[PDB]
Amino acid sequence: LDREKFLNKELFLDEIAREIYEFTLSEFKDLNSDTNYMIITLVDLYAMYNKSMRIGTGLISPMEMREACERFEHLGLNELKLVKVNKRILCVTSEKFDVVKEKLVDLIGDNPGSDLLRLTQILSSNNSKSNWTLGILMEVLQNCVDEGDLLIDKQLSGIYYYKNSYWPSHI
Amino acid sequence: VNKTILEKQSVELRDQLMVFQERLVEFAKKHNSELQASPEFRSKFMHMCSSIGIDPLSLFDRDKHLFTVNDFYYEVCLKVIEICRQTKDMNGGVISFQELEKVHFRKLNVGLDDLEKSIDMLKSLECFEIFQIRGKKFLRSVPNELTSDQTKILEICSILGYSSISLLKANLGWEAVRSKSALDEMVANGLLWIDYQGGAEALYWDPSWITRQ
Amino acid sequence: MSALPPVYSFPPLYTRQPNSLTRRQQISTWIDIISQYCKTKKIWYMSVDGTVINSKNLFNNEDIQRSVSQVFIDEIWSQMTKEGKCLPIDQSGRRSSNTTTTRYFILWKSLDSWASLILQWFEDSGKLNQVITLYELSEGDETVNWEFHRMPESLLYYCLKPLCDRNRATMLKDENDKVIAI
Amino acid sequence: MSALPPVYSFPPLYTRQPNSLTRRQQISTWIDIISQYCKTKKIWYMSVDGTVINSKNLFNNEDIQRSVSQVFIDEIWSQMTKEGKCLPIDQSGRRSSNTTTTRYFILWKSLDSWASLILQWFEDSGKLNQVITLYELSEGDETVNWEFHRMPESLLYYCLKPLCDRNRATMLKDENDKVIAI
Repeated sequence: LDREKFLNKELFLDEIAREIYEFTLSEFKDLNSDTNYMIITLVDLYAMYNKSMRIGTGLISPMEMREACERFEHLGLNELKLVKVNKRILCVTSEKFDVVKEKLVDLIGDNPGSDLLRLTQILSSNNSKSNWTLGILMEVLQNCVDEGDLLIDKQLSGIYYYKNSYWPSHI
Repeated sequence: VNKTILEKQSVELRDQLMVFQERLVEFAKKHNSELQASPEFRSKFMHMCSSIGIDPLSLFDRDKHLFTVNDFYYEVCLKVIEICRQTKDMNGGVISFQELEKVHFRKLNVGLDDLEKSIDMLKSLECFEIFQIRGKKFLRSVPNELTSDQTKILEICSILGYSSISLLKANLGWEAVRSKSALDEMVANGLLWIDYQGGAEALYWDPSWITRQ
Repeated sequence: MSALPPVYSFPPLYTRQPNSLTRRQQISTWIDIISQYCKTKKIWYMSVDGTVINSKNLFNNEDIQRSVSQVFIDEIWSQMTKEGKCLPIDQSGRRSSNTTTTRYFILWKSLDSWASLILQWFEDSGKLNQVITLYELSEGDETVNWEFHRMPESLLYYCLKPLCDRNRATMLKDENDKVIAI
Repeated sequence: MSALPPVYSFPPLYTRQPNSLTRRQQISTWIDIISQYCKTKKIWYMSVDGTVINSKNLFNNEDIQRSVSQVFIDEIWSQMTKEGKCLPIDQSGRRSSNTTTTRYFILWKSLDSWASLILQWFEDSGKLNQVITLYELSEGDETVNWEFHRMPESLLYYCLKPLCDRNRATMLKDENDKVIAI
């Protein structure tokens, strides 16, 4: 199919991008709802994209994974965007951050006191297709913690999260 | 118009370098096509391109022969990712390069210099930070760096592996409370392992000890 | 019992919240229950352990769960010192951040509002020119529809110091231990 | 490769770890050492004390520092059971949490898989017609780099039992016996 047959570096990427955009979209959309999303930390994406698609087809430099995804908007692959959200979060999503932030928050507003080990299971199960990989979970969590969107309870036992309901911080 | 002096070297030196890149890729494609399998020979050859000022990774581009060598460097980058996910419980998000070298990779012929590069590649995904301790490098998979307090603790855990409330009071000259308050912080966050059997105090251990011997 | 607000069964109240803005909020709310506990109960002072006797600790006495740190409490104390309503103490109301500021003390009214209501004893009864002391007004015969009974030895002293820079109603001392006339 | 998994000489391994996450790993580590010690050496069973003769103890062979609270060691075994490769014995392989579950057992292979391996003695050697006993494949003559030599009384039994899904190879029973044919 496509390894080192491509001479034009650019055209390669242009097509690599097309491949991923289709990979990810494959990895979720049920088309029974448009309430379904995907956030992936880029690193976690590169983990699987490569592992699954490109093993034996030719492998990818992260430098090229980053450059690839950076140009969806240009090739008119509009359902999925790549963005840096604070200093640290670098990820690809189907929706606004804020909109996905709020989603998680309110789920805790239903499942309060819960900690990651449980929040893992409950939210993202194996065959329950909500598409929260682990990596992006912690990254978002930590986020809403800073902006004051989510409240905490540290014990040795581990960290425990709650929803901000007595306190301020307007959208 | 000043022709004679300056360009006598420019013209001459320019061709020296460019035409050498070809000589370079030759030794690599011809002889060190067994480079794909030698962690030392890499670090040798790559320390030249660095000196000239060449991305060695770029020399590999045109050839079938040399496009395995990249494919190794990525293979690795793909393992480092994986490592960091499996350990995230053990070490709480941070691993010594020590661990990476000797433990997880000694199994697949990979050397510290190789790794180091891989990690400089993954700077691309804006992912892990690095940080040094008493001078040794570490690799931070989690989403926030360690307070000034936290770092010092580790510095103290470099020698023995653990750190008492007393131990803090004694070496760095820390308080009683400031220490334990900021020391229990650490176990919430999975970084340190507690050990109660230790005596009057509990001691707080650093998963890294294990690795270095 | 107002003293037990719902906000206090809430575990995050007992964990120094990281967010700058959301903390000021957290801080302001500890202040409000400390305020209410001491108003709705007889208590006057509270140690920096956060204990009291009328023996409970407000912060840890949360035994139905788990409790909270003292590296934080200072941060809470300091905000209630600045624009809040407390003064540190060892015995005397004076302060040195070590010896003389172990235990803490709190007010519902201010000292200029608390000095202004014991002046509404002697305006409303006409017992001005007479001389009484701390021992007399605090316990025994001055416990009425006025709650300043059991104002300890050192608050009486410092509570009624707005009246040296106000009208200057005289007060008296045996080698720095007090008693007042108006 | 060893019974000296480096991680193992590490003190706080033996303390019950409070971070709910750290534990996940703590326990799964322990399990990994165990299995691969009975695998590293010829060993087969281990008592709930943590005892093992080939005499010394895992949760306290590292007594040369410290050792494990049995309270916990029990928490562990039950994960090792839950999905793992351990099973509760006394004499006969069965289990009642008191009498019949004092000693414990573990494999590195599965039951299904270890059963799959004398399917290989007798499928690649074509010894399917024979009748042999437990006493005969375990010591004396069937010691080849096939390691099942020394698989005990009640386990050889248990691990041949899976040969039956709907089809199998046969086994014999009496007041007097316990033996197998293919």
